[PDB]
Amino acid sequence: LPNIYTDIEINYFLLRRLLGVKTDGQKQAKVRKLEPNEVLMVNIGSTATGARVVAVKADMARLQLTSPACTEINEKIALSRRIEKHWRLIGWATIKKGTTLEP
Amino acid sequence: LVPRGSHMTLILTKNQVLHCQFSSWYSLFRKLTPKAKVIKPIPATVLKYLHEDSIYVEQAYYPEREAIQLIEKAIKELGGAVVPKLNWSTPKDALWITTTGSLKCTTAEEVLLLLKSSDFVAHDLNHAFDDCKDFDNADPKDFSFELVLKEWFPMHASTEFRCFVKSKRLIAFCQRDDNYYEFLKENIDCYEKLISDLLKKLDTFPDPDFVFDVYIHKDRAWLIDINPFYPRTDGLLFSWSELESMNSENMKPEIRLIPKASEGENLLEFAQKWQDLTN
Ligand SMILES: Nc1ncnc2c1ncn2[C@@H]1O[C@H](COP(=O)(O)OP(=O)(O)OP(=O)(O)O)[C@@H](O)[C@H]1O
Ligand SMILES: [Mg+2]
Repeated sequence: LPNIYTDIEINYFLLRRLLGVKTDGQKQAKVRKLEPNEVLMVNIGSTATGARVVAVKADMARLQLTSPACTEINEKIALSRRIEKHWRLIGWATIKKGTTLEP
Repeated sequence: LVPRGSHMTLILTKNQVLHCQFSSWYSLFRKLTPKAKVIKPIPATVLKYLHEDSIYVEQAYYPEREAIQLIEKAIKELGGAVVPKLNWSTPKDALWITTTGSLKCTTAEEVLLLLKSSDFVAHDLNHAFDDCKDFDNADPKDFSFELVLKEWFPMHASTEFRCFVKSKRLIAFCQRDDNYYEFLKENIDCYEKLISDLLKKLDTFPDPDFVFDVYIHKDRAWLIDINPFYPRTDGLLFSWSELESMNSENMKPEIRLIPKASEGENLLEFAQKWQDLTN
């Protein structure tokens, strides 16, 4: 069921901490809570767009994309945050609800 | 002392990087470049916001109302649309965050969102002097960051060329876009004249080796930027080993275009193969 969406409701899970091993022997920085009015970088398939976090419940988040994206409900997504001037992967999600551009 | 040639192993110097700043060459070549406004030094509030991690929106630090009004003032003075840049790089790597898929910015937030999500801009901020043997990067002399707002215009990527200069002589030039255009081969001699004549207007430029990016519209070869003559800047259709190997003495530059018949075309072609039997 493919369509063009502006706002998406995701069921997510975050990483305990960022990927990699620090050469020092030190632990990678802990992945912090999803924050409203923070622009993430979502990978909705081949589509890479920003997603303004408007609201969060538990493992639920309401994101409003920067421009319309082509997907379906139950599509697997990768959430990313700008950490240390790098787009670090913070978690994963699935589209549960979406608001179409015009229909 | 041994006289070195003009083909020696290239290195990057503090000065080379400094001369390539928008403010540095813009003062020199204002006449040759399309309308732009430079905010120097960058409002400290904007800079502090750029160093903050994640990208927080107003619609958690955000720049002071003073800077937003200042950026927005410059934008209306540039026709309402602008293309942002820090001292050297535009956020072309972050067009995915944009509503339109372009560097066009109307709102001061549009500018921030781009700069805040670009690794090229992140390079400007932290790695501008990572290759200079001249400077010690531990924390960069009488330097400051600048926010360049260039008046936006519908610019056709087809007539954008990257021009390579070694010892004040035009070494070679190529197309900037990666798509094929048939009309380029037809007008290439005219573009080559236009770009060579522009270089004549760049003799004031401090260094003898630089890469100047151009935009040709009508019978005008507009100067877009001056990038250093170092592998840091993309050689595009040229390898940086090829650029070093080129004769800076030769009167003719090497042109490179993206690659892809009538009875008349055939025998005009067969008229040249007749001149290969002569000289
Ligand atoms: N004023 C403008 N209006 C529209 N598009 C523009 C404008 N200025 C630049 N561009 C677009 O942005 C691209 C990059 O611009 P510019 O050459 O100024 O940036 P740059 O980051 O310094 O280049 P590079 O990183 O390749 O050395 C151009 O190829 C063109 O597509
Ligand atoms: Mg440049």
